[PDB]
Amino acid sequence: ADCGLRPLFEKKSLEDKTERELLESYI
Amino acid sequence: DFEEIPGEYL
Amino acid sequence: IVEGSDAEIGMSPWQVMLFRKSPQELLCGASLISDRWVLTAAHCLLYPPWDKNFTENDLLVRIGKHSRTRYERNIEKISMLEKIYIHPRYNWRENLDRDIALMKLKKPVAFSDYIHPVCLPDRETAASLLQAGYKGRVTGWGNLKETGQPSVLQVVNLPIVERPVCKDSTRIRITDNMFCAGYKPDEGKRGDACEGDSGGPFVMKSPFNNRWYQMGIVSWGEGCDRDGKYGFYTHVFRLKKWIQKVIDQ
Ligand SMILES: CO[C@H](COS(=O)(=O)O)C(=O)N[C@@H](C(=O)N1[C@H](C(=O)NCCC2=CCN(C(=N)N)C2)C[C@@H]2C[C@H](O)[C@@H](O)C[C@@H]21)[C@H](Cl)C(C)C
Ligand code: NA
Repeated sequence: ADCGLRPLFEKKSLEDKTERELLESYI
Repeated sequence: DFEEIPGEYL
Repeated sequence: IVEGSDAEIGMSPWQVMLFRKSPQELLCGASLISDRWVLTAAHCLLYPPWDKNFTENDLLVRIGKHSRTRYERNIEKISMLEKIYIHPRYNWRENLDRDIALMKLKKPVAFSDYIHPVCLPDRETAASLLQAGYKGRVTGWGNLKETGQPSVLQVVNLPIVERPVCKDSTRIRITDNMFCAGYKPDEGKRGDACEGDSGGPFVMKSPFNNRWYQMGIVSWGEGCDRDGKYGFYTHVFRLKKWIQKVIDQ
């Protein structure tokens, strides 16, 4: 589907203020 | 203190 | 949400508010998983020890929301429910095992900048992401403190906790249909879901495909944000056969 891609974020290639924290956590 | 929503939604 | 922050606009376009018609009030959170299907905790809809047993006509869903209280004209959409489905083996008697329910909407919601479904994990994404140490994100408009209402949607990122720690943190019998998340007492960082956040999504962002997956649903916990306690979540992948079953109809 088009699931899990946010119009205001992934779709525009903008990052939210804390998603990086989650990526970081994948050691 | 929720603002009233439109009546069309019941 | 306890010890979280205001969400950004559109940060969580799958966030759904279950809204009570009668005293117009927030009941729970929920998530949008297609144009016609919303996911929530069973105990939001059905809890006999307290006489709670909702019918479709009692509730509305509000999708695209940011502000808790205000009607968000031209942004949010409010839908009626066609049908409620509770997991047949939801255990309200004991420990809220399989705390999950689906709501079918009367009409497909129209997607927008503020309204968009979340992904449900496949076995592989689950196996790779659902690991102790790895962080997800929980959102809702529930309590800011255990004993206090936010003006807007709150967000917190939390690490998944090892099963032995989860089990040792609580008197409740924990099952494989649950996982817990939150910082350990000394780790220094805080945060938890709380009453009102119930039924909201615990999501993770895939490093493989950049998509957000819903892995958990806000279920229960001993208080909110206590040291050596953790929030407990319905394990969505473990219950996905049932999810798919219902959607095939
Ligand atoms: C909020 O905590 C109070 C008190 O904790 S206690 O250990 O000191 O009694 C509580 O009732 N928690 C109970 C409870 O969670 N719950 C569930 C609940 O309210 N869920 C809301 C979401 C949430 C609440 C706390 N969370 C969190 N991440 N920290 C998540 C419903 C469940 C059923 C009743 O609606 C009532 O007995 C409260 C129970 C659990 Cl099962 C406890 C008895 C083991
Ligand atoms: Na906690």
